[PDB]
Amino acid sequence: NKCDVVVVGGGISGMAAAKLLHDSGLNVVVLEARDRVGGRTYTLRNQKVKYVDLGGSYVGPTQNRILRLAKELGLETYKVNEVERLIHHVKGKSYPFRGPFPPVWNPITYLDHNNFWRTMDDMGREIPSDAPWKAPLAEEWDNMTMKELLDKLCWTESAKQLATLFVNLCVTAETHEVSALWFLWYVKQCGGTTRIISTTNGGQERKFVGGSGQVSERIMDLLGDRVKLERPVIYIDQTRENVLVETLNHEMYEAKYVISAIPPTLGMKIHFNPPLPMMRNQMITRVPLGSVIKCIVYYKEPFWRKKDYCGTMIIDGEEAPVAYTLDDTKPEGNYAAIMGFILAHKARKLARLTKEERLKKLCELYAKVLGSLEALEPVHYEEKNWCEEQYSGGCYTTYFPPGILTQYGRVLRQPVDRIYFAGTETATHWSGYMEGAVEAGERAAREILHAMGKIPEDEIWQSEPESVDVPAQPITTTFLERHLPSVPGLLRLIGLTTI
Amino acid sequence: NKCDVVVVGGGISGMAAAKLLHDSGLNVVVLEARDRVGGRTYTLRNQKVKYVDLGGSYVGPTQNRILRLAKELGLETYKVNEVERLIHHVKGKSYPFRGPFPPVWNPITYLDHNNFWRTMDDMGREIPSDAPWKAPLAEEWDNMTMKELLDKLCWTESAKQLATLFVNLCVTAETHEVSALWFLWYVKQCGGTTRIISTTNGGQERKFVGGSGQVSERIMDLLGDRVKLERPVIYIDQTRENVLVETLNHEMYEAKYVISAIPPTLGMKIHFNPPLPMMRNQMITRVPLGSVIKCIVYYKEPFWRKKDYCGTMIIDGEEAPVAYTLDDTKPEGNYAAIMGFILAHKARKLARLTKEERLKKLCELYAKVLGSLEALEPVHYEEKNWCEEQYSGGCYTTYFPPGILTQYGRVLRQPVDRIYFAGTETATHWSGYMEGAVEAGERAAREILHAMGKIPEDEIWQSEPESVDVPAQPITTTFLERHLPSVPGLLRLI
Ligand SMILES: *[C]C1=C([C])[C]=C2C(=[C]1)N([C][C]([O])[C]([O])[C]([O])[C]OP([O])(=O)OP([O])(=O)O[C][C]1O[C](N3[C]=NC4=C3N=[C]N=C4[N])[C]([O])[C]1[O])C1=NC(=O)[N]C(=O)C1=N2[C][C]C1=[C][C]=[C][C]=[C]1
Ligand SMILES: *[C]C1=C([C])[C]=C2C(=[C]1)N([C][C]([O])[C]([O])[C]([O])[C]OP([O])(=O)OP([O])(=O)O[C][C]1O[C](N3[C]=NC4=C3N=[C]N=C4[N])[C]([O])[C]1[O])C1=NC(=O)[N]C(=O)C1=N2[C][C]C1=[C][C]=[C][C]=[C]1
Repeated sequence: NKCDVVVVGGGISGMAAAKLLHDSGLNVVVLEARDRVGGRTYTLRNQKVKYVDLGGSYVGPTQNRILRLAKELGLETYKVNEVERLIHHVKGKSYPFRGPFPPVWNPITYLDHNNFWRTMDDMGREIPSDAPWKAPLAEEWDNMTMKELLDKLCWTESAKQLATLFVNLCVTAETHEVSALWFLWYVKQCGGTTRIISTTNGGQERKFVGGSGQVSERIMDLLGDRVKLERPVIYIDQTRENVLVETLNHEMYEAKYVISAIPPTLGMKIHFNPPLPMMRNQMITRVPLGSVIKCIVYYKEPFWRKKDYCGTMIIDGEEAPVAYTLDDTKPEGNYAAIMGFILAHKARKLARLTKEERLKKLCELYAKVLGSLEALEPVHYEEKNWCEEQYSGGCYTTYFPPGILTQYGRVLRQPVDRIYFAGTETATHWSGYMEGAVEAGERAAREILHAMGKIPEDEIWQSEPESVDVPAQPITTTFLERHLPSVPGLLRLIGLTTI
Repeated sequence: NKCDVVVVGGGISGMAAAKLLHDSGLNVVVLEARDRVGGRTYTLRNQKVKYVDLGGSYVGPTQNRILRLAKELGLETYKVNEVERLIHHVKGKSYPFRGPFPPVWNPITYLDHNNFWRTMDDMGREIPSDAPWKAPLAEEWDNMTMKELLDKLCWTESAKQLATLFVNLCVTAETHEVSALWFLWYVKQCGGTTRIISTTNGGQERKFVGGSGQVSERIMDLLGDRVKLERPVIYIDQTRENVLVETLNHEMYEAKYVISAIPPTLGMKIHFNPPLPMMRNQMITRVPLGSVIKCIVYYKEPFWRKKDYCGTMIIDGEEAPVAYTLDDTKPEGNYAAIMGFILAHKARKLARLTKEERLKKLCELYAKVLGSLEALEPVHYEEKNWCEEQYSGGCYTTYFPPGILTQYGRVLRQPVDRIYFAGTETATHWSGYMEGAVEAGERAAREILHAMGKIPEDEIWQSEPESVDVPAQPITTTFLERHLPSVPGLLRLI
């Protein structure tokens, strides 16, 4: 029954909020729909894999809140393998490369590729992280899909193909599904194109030893009996003096405040009294999550390293079930594994197959890409289709279709009376990640602390000191990168001379 | 507790389904979230207006199922006033006209307007009503917004402005919000552009005497205590032999079958055991409803008629709160009124104002458009913002954003075990309308009848005889309309 704050959702965001509130002396309850905590992070343990993250996993430089939280919980990180060559597989052929970006040799194509990534970052700088709808050209950009933006910008198919894969990979959605404004915001608030795509010095640099699930599990340990599993919230009543929160299993909780730490659209699973205000009412019907199957194929040995491949593959083409892989071998060098994502429409398409059929398709792909028969001899397989999850709605995160972010964006974390909104979707830095979950959970907690008069207003949003264990190298550009012309720029420069 | 079929939702579709099942001898319960039936139809009665439809209202030729159901319930229709001239207000000026379509005088503009409408209908003929995702170019068209389509097709701003208003009006959504495939399916399955926009001989020909709310009220009368108001469904359990349906007010219902007769996304308000299959699980997060405020301004007299205006206004431009109006005067000629829609982003924008502020803006607009100071003296005002409705999610209906209909469309009315899907969104003819609600309710009911072995498979989908009271005239084109070139065509020919 009675407490100071009910937290709805025991994912990282909700657990981070509950921890903060608990540490400040408030009585908190966490109401979690599932028989486990973690939400879109999930670590499976069995003897065959030891442990494996089937949801969120990667952390890297500039993600200082998750890093600090995890380190306080007694967790260690290790570096994803990127020692050997990366592979870009395109038109049925593999092109090994070192460094973050695949090399482009054709000078026209090179100009086009260079201008695309640069323009994405240029457009990002016009977009406030905390209020993307305030971008000078917010409406124009929001009324376009990423597909239309790619069609305008990319004068080569090669740049368009790669850009498309980049969007599919970052947001598990098709270019034609997502607002251009939203996707440009999303990249910018992760620190730009380089930071979002890099392993070394980027978002995918590291994983946690033992799994990211330990973040939520260990916060549950600290909170003890305050976390209620198999308590899906069905009803929130704010008509009276104390907020009443009812669960499916027929329990009632009474609190001063509520933190909603679930994906925005899953707000739909709750009946509200009084009804939600108009904008939120409609917003929660407008904000789907992407589609992904995360797949891990185990091998006796990390045999790709012997061929001087790190295990990173960037795989273009409709026929490839998986467009992106990372080496998922343990830091001890055992439980050799390739992690791959089945993205967007392919997650829909290939979900129809059996587990064994998908295993076969992935091995046959890896064998081709790696040029190795050994890829055809897996010792184990694990996968997770996030599309089927009633209490996530998909992964990694919520995308915004055209028109939505400018019309409804400002309401995402706007408090509804005594309900405050956490969840990674409401973050301003690495929204979509475990990092953004921590930011949003802790900020929603502090919004409540301020409402109770416990902290000043200027303390709701708190800066995070940089990790000493995972420091960030700055993102640099070259002179040529900055000033080389686009394709139309080159053409104009030919027109001008030849006149 | 126990019955043969629980129907979730007491709108027209749910009521039509429940009536059919009840008439066949089954024990049915209707579980309705609100303290009323009707859903997206709602008839308000007070002494000032007598009655007014604040939701769905219009019916017309080819809508034979709603016409038959309403007639059986003892309802009468009357004709929306279209005797006098229509008005097209563009660039701050009024151009009165007769006929459904506002005239175009610039020659290039004429060719561009003509080709736009004709192209929309041409494209629609390649789209199966029952399976739009089977269109030859389904993906190509689905991966584009209507905004992109309009940008490609319309060589003039004039055609693009009118096309844009047309989209905003039909689906209460912005051209950039909606799939081209879905919008073209939507128009096609209402019989084409002419049928969907026409008053005379179209969707807006008629209203019901006394209100459309009587449809659901009268079926509730027939069903007696079988309709449960203020019973929002929160939980559906299909793990055991009988289906268990739980409500918010803590009641349990047990049945052999369930009909879901709510908007697809409102399926989210229900917790399912076992979880929904993957495609439906995601589909219901992907299918919003549009945004509209329906507004009715009352006047002492239908003064527009004296100026030879019927009350239909087609109003272009950003500054106009309302883009479209119809005369809402009673058939007796009293309770003189103009009905207007505040559409899409304007519903979001203007919702912030007070009721009186919106009244003032509409009156000043109508005074301008009708050219009458009399528009400045309303005697009464009623309005309804559908965006605020927890148990509708918006109006008129569900739209599909780019990519959704091809990926998830085929799952809309696919049964989940013992749950069958009604609601206007699942119809194949006038989906989005009261007509579609009846089609889908009756079809979902008959799917269950067949699951029970009561009827043969070929009887799930039943044709409807044409109304003798509201017969349809065919949609005709002229030789020149068919064969006149587009703007690019004229250029190529040069
Ligand atoms: C899925 C996924 C995958 C596959 C992958 C990935 C991911 C994911 N990511 C993301 C993450 O994970 C996220 O962001 C997080 O986790 C989130 O958090 P939050 O905010 O907390 O949320 P969630 O988890 O979901 O939680 C919630 C909760 O709640 C609950 N509920 C619901 N409903 C309800 C409830 N309760 C009560 N009542 C009601 N009604 C649920 O159950 C839950 O629990 C990520 N991230 C990071 O950071 N990293 C990584 O790695 C990741 N991943 C990926 C991404 C990428 C990769 C590569 C490239 C690019 C990108
Ligand atoms: C809103 C509107 C407006 C403003 C206008 C209009 C309309 C609308 N429309 C449409 C109609 O109305 C529709 O379609 C119908 O109504 C539908 O039906 P249905 O399918 O049945 O559905 P609904 O109604 O929604 O119902 C449902 C129910 O359910 C319930 N719920 C929910 N949830 C739940 C429940 N229950 C239990 N549980 C749970 N959870 C609810 O509450 C309800 O009741 C229309 N239509 C026609 O036909 N006509 C007309 O007029 C109309 N309108 C318009 C359109 C137009 C105009 C002009 C131009 C163009 C177009």
